[PDB]
Amino acid sequence: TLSHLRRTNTPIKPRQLHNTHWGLVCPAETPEGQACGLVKNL
Amino acid sequence: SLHKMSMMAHRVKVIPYSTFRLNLSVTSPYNADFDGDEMNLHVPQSEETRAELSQLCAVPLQIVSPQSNKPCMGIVQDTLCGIRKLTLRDTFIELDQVLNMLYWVPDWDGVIPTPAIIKPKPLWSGKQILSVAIPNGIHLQRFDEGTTLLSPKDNGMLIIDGQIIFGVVEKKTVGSSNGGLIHVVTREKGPQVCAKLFGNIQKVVNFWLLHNGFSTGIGDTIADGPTMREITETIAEAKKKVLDVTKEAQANLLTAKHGMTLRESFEDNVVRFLNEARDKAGRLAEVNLKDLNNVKQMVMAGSKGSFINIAQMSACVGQQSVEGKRIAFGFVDRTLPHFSKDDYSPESKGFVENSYLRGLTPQEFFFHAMGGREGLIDTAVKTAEPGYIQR
Amino acid sequence: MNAPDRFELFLLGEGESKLKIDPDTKAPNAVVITFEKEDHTLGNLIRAELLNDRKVLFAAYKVEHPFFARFKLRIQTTEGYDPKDALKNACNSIINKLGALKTNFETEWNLQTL
Amino acid sequence: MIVPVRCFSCGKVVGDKWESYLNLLQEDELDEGTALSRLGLKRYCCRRMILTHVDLIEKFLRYNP
Amino acid sequence: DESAPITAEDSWAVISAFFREKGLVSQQLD
Amino acid sequence: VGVLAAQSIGEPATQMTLNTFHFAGVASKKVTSGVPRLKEILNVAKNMKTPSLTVY
Amino acid sequence: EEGPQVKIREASKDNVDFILSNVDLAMANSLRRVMIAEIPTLAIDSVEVETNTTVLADEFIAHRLGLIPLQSMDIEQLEYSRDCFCEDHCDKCSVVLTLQAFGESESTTNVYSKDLVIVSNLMGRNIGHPIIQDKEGNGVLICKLRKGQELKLTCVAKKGIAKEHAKWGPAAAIEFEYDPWNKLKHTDYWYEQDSAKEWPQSKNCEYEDPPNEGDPFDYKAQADTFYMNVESVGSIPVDQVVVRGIDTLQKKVASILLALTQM
Amino acid sequence: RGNLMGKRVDFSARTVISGDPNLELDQVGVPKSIAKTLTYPEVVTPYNIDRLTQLV
Amino acid sequence: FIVEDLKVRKGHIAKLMATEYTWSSLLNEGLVEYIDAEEEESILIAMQPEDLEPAKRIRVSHHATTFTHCEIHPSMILGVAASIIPFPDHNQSPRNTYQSAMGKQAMGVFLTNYNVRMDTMANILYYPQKPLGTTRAMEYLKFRELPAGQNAIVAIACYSGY
Amino acid sequence: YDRKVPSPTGEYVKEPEWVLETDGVNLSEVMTVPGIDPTRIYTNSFIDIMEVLGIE
Amino acid sequence: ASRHGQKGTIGITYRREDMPFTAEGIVPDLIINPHAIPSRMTVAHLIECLLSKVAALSGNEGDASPFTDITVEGISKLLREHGYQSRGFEVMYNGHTGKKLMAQIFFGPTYYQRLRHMVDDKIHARARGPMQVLTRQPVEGRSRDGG
Amino acid sequence: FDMGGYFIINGSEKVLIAQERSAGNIVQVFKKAAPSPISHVAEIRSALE
Amino acid sequence: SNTLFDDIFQVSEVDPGRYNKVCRIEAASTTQDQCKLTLDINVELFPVALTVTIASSLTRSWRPLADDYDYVMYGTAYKFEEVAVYYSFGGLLMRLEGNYRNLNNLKQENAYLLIRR
DNA sequence: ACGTCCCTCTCGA
RNA sequence: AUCGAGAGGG
Ligand SMILES: Nc1ncnc2c1ncn2[C@@H]1O[C@H](COP(=O)(O)OP(=O)(O)OP(=O)(O)O)[C@@H](O)[C@H]1O
Ligand SMILES: [Mn+2]
Ligand SMILES: [Mn+2]
Ligand SMILES: [Mn+2]
Ligand SMILES: [Zn+2]
Ligand SMILES: [Zn+2]
Repeated sequence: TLSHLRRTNTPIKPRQLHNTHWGLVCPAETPEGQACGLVKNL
Repeated sequence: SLHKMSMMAHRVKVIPYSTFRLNLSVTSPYNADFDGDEMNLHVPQSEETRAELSQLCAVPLQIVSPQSNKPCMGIVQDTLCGIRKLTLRDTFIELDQVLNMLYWVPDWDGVIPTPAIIKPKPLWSGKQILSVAIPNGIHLQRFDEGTTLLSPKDNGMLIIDGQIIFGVVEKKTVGSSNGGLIHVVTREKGPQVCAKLFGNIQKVVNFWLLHNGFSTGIGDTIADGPTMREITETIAEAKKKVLDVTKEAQANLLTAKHGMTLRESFEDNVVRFLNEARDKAGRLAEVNLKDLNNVKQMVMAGSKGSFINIAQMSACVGQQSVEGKRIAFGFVDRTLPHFSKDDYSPESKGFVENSYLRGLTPQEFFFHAMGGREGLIDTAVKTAEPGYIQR
Repeated sequence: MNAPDRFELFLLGEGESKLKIDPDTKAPNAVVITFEKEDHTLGNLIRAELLNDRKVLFAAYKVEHPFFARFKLRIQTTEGYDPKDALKNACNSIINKLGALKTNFETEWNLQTL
Repeated sequence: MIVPVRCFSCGKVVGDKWESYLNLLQEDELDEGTALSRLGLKRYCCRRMILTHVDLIEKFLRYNP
Repeated sequence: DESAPITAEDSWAVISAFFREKGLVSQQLD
Repeated sequence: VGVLAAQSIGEPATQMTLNTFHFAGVASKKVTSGVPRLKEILNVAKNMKTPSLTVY
Repeated sequence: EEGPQVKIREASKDNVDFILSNVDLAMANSLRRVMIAEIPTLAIDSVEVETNTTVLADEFIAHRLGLIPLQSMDIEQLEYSRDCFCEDHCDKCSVVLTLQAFGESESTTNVYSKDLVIVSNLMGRNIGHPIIQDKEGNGVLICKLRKGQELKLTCVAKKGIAKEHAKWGPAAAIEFEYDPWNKLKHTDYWYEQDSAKEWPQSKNCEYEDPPNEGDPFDYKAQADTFYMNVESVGSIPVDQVVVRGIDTLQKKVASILLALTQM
Repeated sequence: RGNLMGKRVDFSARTVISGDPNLELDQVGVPKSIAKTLTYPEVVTPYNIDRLTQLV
Repeated sequence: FIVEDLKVRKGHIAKLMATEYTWSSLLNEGLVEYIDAEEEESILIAMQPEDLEPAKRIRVSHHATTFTHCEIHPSMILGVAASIIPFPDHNQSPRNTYQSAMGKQAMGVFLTNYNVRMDTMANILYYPQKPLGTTRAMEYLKFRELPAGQNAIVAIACYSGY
Repeated sequence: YDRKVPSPTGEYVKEPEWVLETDGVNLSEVMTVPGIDPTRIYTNSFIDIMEVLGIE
Repeated sequence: ASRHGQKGTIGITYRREDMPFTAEGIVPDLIINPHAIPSRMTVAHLIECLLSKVAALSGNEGDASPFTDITVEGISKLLREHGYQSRGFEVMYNGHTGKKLMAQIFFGPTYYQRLRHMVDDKIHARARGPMQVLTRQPVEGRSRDGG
Repeated sequence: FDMGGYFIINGSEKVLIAQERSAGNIVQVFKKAAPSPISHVAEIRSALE
Repeated sequence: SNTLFDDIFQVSEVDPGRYNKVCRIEAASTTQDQCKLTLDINVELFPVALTVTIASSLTRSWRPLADDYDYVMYGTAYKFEEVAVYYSFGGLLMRLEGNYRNLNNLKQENAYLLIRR
């Protein structure tokens, strides 16, 4: 339930885990679906 | 479902519990497994169609794939992982247990064969017992490095008139290979002859295993002997082989190689110093593990596991690769708000020196992450690239 | 849902003779009893006792599957001397051996007391 | 969701020894792995049964009716 | 005594406080 | 033998890239002169992205 | 003396300890094995509910009652409901029980195994009693009620063998070992540098002896002498759970003969 | 691409699939509840009539 | 954190531990700071205070003590869910990305008013069990107080090949 | 790069050789340069090879 | 699943008497196949279990939090002195036979979790049945019971 | 144990999810496609929010 | 049928090789000193650091006395060489070299190797 | 210009 | 029922 309350729909590379992303999004908590690492889990 | 081998016909066998149940060795051609996978089932409403599905789309009929003109099915996991446990000449069976094996073979000739020790300890051998499932009428000859007519390592494979002469069974002899026991038998003896062999072997092999048993623990990935003591220097001496080219490249002395820039020559010559670093660091463990390791014994059969998996587990993970080249400077000419600026080190361009056994640091941990994502992007995102190609 | 009933793990169904003998079609002087509603408790031990019998050759048993409770036992003996007769003995040896435990524990039990 | 009767692993009567475990660690104030060990649990299967139990029943009762 | 530095488990107590003031759905109340 | 060819060439390609997340990046998974190099071939197109005479 | 001779090690309220000398492994196993699930005992089977305001569902508590241990000493005097003659059950085949509990206490109020009560004919046989091993004697905490929660259900308690369901589990854990110094080589070890000093001597190696390394392996080494320790929740005493282990087996083999000589 | 070059089909099934060492290559362990609802036209022929009348 | 010559210290450790017996304690004391991703450019942080100053995990070094700040605990990069992995610092990065959105497809005690709340569909477990394997992060995600699984005694090995 | 060719004795041997790998493609007249092997030169552009040397 | 992307359904169900055991008479609750760890390298699955077998005997909560100098050998240091094998292995006895297993087995209490996929929720069959109205073909899904 | 955050609209607890965006009223420049007549470009996202 | 060989050898070399259940063994003779013999021999039953025979008695099934020797076995011949003969014991291989026993030895699956001392 | 195959849920005019 | 949007399962 938490993990739904901290979800960031990033509308539509941008899918990759970026260097800036340290300490904000999760390293490896994103969906193996047709929007992988598009929605990022704070 | 993108090929014939993934829409084979079967015989029914009505059973309990809500789950379709299928033979372990028809996994592959479907690429299916037992952790959440549904499967379809149809049923012809006629006779001719049944014939069409029986005399064309049968499971034994497709035992050898046209696509790659080799057998597309074969022994796997538990069976394969321990069929080499059994085809050791270290591997012996005693009086009682043997019959239990014999019986299980549904096409047994009911003749107890001439044991291989007689009196000072009546005893049978795996390659001996096994052969009763191998259809008395088969000849096979396979040689590899070191394989003599008196093969010392138990290498290759010779079996004449359907009995093991010498050699160990494994992915090569039994598995789905080209010069393979399945490819032999399906050819000269008949689709369905082979078939039963799957059974004859699965049944008799499995039995032996649950009585010898076979597991796996972290103990099968700790080689902290002097081995890890010497794997610690190759992780060191190979920083020197990249510490040299360090200030040497920033003294311009770096020989601009034919073509590539000076910059690009520094990467492409250091990654050859890190890759060969990761590699030739776990292949220092692949010999510390005695032949009585399991994951050894699991890749030594070819049941599961490849080399890379060992060095990533025991020696050192290795250099983690976004977009092909090492990590990036999404910051100011640097990689992590914990690291020097304008810095080209390995200890922060993605070389995870620590192993899985040991435990990454948050740095190492992070870069692993970035690497597999594009990996995870390759599988869910760009998996439709060739799905389009195919239509 | 497609769950079978647990009580079928023992209580024999409609007209299902507990033991069932057929003759080993190609091995001479040999039998295949299909013990129903039983398991390794029995099997392993009937068999293993058989593996003492003088004039008995083969003695071993399989479970054609773990969904079901049936298991086949196959036995072959010397010319003349009867397979059935072999199971026979092997069974008594068992219960006679068991009997001695029955009382040998109770003797020992009927000693110390806490 | 309350203490379950005996142990998943070998099925040994452990429903009972719950309330008796509480005071052992509280009233007598002692070590967890000494409170279970001194309630007659040496198999870490039973031991795992008590030590990892959350008694959410209590939050339940606390509701209006 | 206030002149002694900071260890690992020291920083846990910090984090502990972090949520006590803000919790886990901060951003979303706020 | 037609719709047979297609699956024999197409099959591999899909699992030349439905199975790169097994390791952790490495190389020729499904984004390196491969599955896309094929993307070229079938479509033809002139704008080849790595042309190269190899002259003896 | 006889044959398979034995010698207790210890004996107690809940456990019993013994070496079965001159016994065949296939036996000590098959005995072990029937001890687990094939000895009869009693345990609640059906349960109808009249009033349950508790937090735990009806069938929640349902499953919980089936697992309460019942007295089973004299149990062969009860015959399997299924194999008896009465349109469903009776007193010949089943003990009946009933549980009233109401949250009168303004504190938090407990129901136990003690709180159960038998409302059928005992017919003078030791049956149906919910063992209490409890120190406080207060039984097994079944449920919890806030001042106003009620529970009215009643429990038909029939005879079952664990083969059908664990609850009819007379047994618990059954200790099993043999041949401590792996003298029969029945198990390849696992060591990094030394096998020996890494695999610890089990607490039994002192009743067998070390092997005098210098000497070789004997290929006539047979399985004999087994170190076991059995334990019962209490539904049945621990002598009966071992001996009606033996007993059941005899009967098992027995009915072989029985249907043998029918054909 | 939806209602001709492909459609849906009566007489079809589905479920979790598990695997079986005690089974043969060419057969598939279908549960009852599918076999109770999975029919199959069959004609009345003297070679089976003495069977169909026991299934009916 | 913040570095000079690291501000907060065993004084300010205890400085609040009576609490359960202040975040705004550590920020207005100038002991801590809120650095967006842009201001992350202009700063240096040592991963672990103690580690970077002068046969276990072979550890990173320190180097040029130009350190503006220090990282609180590295473990906080983790996500809302993944935070529950037992030792992800020993697992392949794509697995962790699965356990992540797999504990989101589970069973367990989703609230405690489950009985008088009535919503469409919902699972609850029969005997929830706090994991024998706990990460410091759990404490804050109120896990052990509403677990999701049960400490299954488990053994890995081949048997029936089922 | 090594290239197998027959050592007169009869067998095949391991006599290497050099080759100039390009990063562009106009064979149309890198065909005709002297001192190469026009009868061997190869370019990935299967579309140029089509125009220069024939469909077949 | 366990907490390591380690899934799988249920293949078959067996009973304490039939299943392997340790000498103290403990039975595996569950049984995973070694053939699902080399491919993935989930080593914390391994250690979670090894730590939690201490957590068990110890009575004290086992720490899985990550960036911790808690060595593997760190754990097995204790594991040995509690009694059992230093590396978690234990001599196992074939359920069916009483015989021991020439291979010892790694054994501890790994935390697992029910997931929201039940076979009985998933199964489905159809042979003739409900029929769409514009296409006249079968209908979509277990819900509407179709093809 | 409930921690809030959510609206309750005709009964069902709906949530709102962060919609990210490249901040506005900022400047950047990105070389553009090889065959464009433009070598770089200057973009300011002009919007007073 | 009869004893189809009798030469006497002893210990030339001893080897396991990540083995420990069996050891192959190198040895040349001493009563006819112009031959070598290499035998995969189980060491659980009979170790070494000493005669030998072949025979074929003292198809058809098998029953639970030639037992005058000590270590015994039964293999099969599969290929013979010349100047050498190769037997297989369902995995255990064995080679000996000579030119004499053309009359006794013959290429069969027959074989009851023996030893003693 | 089309943009991998199938499957299970849940919800607003 | 129909179209539209949404999360998961291989
Ligand atoms: N996006 C997808 N498209 C097509 N097929 C898929 C897709 N995802 C999974 N599959 C199918 O599922 C199977 C493999 O997926 P799955 O994740 O089960 O693999 P896996 O190896 O078990 O997972 P793990 O990789 O964690 O072990 C293949 O048969 C594959 O075709
Ligand atoms: Mn996957
Ligand atoms: Mn899988
Ligand atoms: Mn799968
Ligand atoms: Zn227990
Ligand atoms: Zn009655």
